[PDB]
Amino acid sequence: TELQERWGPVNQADGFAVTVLSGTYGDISTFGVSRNDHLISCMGIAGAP
Amino acid sequence: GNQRQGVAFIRVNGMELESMEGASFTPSGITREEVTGSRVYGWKGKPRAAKVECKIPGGGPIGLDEIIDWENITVEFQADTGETWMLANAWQADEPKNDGGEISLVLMAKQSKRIA
Amino acid sequence: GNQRQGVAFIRVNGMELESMEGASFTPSGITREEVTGSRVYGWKGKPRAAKVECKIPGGGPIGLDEIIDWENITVEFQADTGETWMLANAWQADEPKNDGGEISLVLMAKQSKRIA
Amino acid sequence: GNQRQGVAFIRVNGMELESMEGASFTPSGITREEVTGSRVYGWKGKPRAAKVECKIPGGGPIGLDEIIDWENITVEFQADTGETWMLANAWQADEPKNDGGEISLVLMAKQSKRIA
Amino acid sequence: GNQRQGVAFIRVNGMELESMEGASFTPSGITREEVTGSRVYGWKGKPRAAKVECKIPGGGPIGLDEIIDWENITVEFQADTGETWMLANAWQADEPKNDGGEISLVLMAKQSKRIA
Amino acid sequence: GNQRQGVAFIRVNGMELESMEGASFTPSGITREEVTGSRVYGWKGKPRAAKVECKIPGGGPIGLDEIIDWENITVEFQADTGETWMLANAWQADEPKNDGGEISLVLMAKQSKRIA
Amino acid sequence: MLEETEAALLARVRELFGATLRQVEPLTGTWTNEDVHRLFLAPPSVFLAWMGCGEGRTRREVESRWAFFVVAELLNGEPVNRPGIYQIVERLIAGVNGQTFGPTTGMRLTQVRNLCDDNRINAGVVLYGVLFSGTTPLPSVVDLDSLDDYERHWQTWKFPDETPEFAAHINVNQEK
Amino acid sequence: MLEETEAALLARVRELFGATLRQVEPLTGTWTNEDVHRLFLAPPSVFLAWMGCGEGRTRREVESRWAFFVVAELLNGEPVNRPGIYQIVERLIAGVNGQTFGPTTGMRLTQVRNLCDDNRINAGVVLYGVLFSGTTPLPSVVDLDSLDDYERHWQTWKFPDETPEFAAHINVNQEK
Repeated sequence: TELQERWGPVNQADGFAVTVLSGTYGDISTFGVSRNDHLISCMGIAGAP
Repeated sequence: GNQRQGVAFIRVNGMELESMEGASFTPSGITREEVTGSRVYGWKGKPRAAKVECKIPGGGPIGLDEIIDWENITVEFQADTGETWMLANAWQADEPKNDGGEISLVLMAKQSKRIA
Repeated sequence: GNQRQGVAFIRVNGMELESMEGASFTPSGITREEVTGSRVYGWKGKPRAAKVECKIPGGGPIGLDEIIDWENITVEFQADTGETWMLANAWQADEPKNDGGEISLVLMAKQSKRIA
Repeated sequence: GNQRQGVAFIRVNGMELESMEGASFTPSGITREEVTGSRVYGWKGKPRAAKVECKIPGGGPIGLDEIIDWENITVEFQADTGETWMLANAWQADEPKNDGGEISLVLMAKQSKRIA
Repeated sequence: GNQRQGVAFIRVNGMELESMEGASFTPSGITREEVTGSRVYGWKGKPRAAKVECKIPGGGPIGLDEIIDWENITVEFQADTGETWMLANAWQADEPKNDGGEISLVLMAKQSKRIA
Repeated sequence: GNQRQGVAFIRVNGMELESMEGASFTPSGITREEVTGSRVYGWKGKPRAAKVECKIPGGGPIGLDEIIDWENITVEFQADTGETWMLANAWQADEPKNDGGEISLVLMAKQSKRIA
Repeated sequence: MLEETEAALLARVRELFGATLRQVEPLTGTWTNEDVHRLFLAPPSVFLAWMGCGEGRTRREVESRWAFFVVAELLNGEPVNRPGIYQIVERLIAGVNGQTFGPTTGMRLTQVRNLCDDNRINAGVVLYGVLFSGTTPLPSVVDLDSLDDYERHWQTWKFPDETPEFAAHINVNQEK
Repeated sequence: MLEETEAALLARVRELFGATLRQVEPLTGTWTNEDVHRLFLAPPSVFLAWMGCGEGRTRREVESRWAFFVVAELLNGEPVNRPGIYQIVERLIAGVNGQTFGPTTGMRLTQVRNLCDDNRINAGVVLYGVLFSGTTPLPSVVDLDSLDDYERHWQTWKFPDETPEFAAHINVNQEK
């Protein structure tokens, strides 16, 4: 909500979110299906030390 | 669709010149010529200067003196279909003459650019 | 039966060019010329380059720049009666000019072969 | 507004000369010409003298002898649109001839100045 | 292919001298004259100095004083086809006559190397 | 730019001699012949005198007696582009032939300086 | 591509003149000697009429000849607004000269006839008529689109009829 | 610029002839076979009629053809003033030749037709008709003028319809 307000055509501020998920492949797939947002990007890792 | 060239507009310094009919544009490039000897071999190059031949009504607002003092101008030949060519640093060639309310302008430039 | 040539099609790189009238084809060969002395002796040879001259509308989809940059193309002169000739590695000769929506192309090649 | 040239008046010593059609005026200046070598470079100048070509009916009050004895006169080419030019110390060039009640005068001068 | 030389570019210390219609080149080597007695008896050797003859339009960036004061330069005769000879430790010869706005000029050196 | 020299003004004591189509200049300096033995062996020096060759239409203010009586004059060869050479203590050389209404004339001096 | 061109000219006329002209309407046929007693003139108004097409430069272009028939009223031998009708004719010429109109381009003025004989003078209408010629192209060949899987190639050598047949039923995409 | 040219020609004719000509009046259309029985001739009088305009040299000028129809009376097969009518014709030609009349310039005489058939001889009128051609320009494009304070600049990037919109409402002249 905050970024879409910023990324709106009036506020003119630009923001992008970067996240990393540690888990198994199924969880990352489910999260990617769930989110569906063009302002957030995630990287999936399995068993990150 | 397959639109074809209709009227051609001749502009100098971003201002239209009244060109009556059949304004001619010759692009700058190389004039390839035959090389014939024992047998035909290929073609020979020769540099060429871009040229715009237009015809302007005499006594117009442009004036004859302003025409004959065009050492450095920027000609533009625009085809109504959309393609236009610009002459960088063109000058008046030939011998201008105001015969019968009519003048012929041969504006020649080093090279022509396919702008727009 | 004894059909004659009607329209002539000028093609470059397997694509038709709009020709108005009098698109002339001259085959590549030898120009036999007189040898006159004390009496008539025979004929003298001189190699030639095959040459197709055709008139195209300006401002068309072909464009003037692509015409003036035809160093190596493969022209084909096809008579609607059935016979056709192909120019091996032709190039644009002469001085192209876009006079009143009109351009004349003299595509000249080392040899012309009667394909098909 | 954008009036064009209509008729042109040719005067000598402040008196009209009856010019039938298409009176020609070439201004005095420089005749720029191409300079092509390894590539196109620019333009070359060459001095030119102003010229007026007018056709007068023969046998008029002007006469033929007075015409052929015009070593020093002051010609004025006036375009009816308003612009006029004056020839400084013009003289009759060419070979005058009274053919079919017609004479052609090429009044040529060192310089033409845009007075008025 | 089909790139028979018609135009050549002369260069002096990376300046690309303005050349005229006729540019001439003679590579350095051995001139092979005749040594003929009772029989043909082969040929005879003789040294030759590399020479480039070119005409320059006057009033260019180069100027004539810089021409007459050229004592140690490295010139490059490049062909439109691609034949690029180079002359090291060159010098201008003869009289740089400034006739009719053209600089008749010759530059010669003791070694000629075909680079690229 | 685009001011390649085509016309030159010759001046004597600030009089601007009436010169015809062909005007020629050779600046003073060293004429660089060759001495070649087994190898090229460089070049050899030789002095040269500044020379201006011009044709004058007769009957002008200058006259011909003043031409033949010129022993010590200051000459200035100005180019339309702007290259202006100067010769101090000059003299007319050769025979000033008055052939066909033209005064062939050559002016020679021992020094040529490029002023402005 | 004529109909698109005439629509373009009509739209241009409507934009240029607006409410000055009462109406604009294409005219079927050139102006004959009974068009005055048959049409809904409602002057002042202009009619665009296609007068045919002469041969063009190529075999794909023609020189279409259009006409603008301008109408007004001449009550009591007096034009309703002579400056108005002259301005209408002049602006129609100026705004429809050179400018392209759809596929057609190079609209060149050719003729302007007064075109007012007794039939129209006694009918109280002036009929100043403009003509135009334009380089209009011909429509291109209709394209095609279809995708069918190539599976069979049937070749038959043209032997004499009652000679035993020779053929190959290739049937590509067959694996064995 | 045709109506102004007509006004200039009429003013010049009135100035040149004055009381010699009973009246001058523009004529709707060229002279037909019935204008004699329908016009208020009141001879001697001169009528100026626009006969159209052919294509000029350029795309902004035309060759407009005007006509001067001169009327008189021929009672008992004798014109009222043969020197008078001949002088009228010659003076009208001389004073309207070459001289500019408003924007039109270079009036050139092209034809002078007798134009006196039975219809007009039986009606007691001579109709010496002069024709003229002149290089008249077309009106220029109408200028414009407006000053509105530039304050907002909305720019929308052309993404596909249902893709979330991207735009910038710039709103210049804002300070913070």
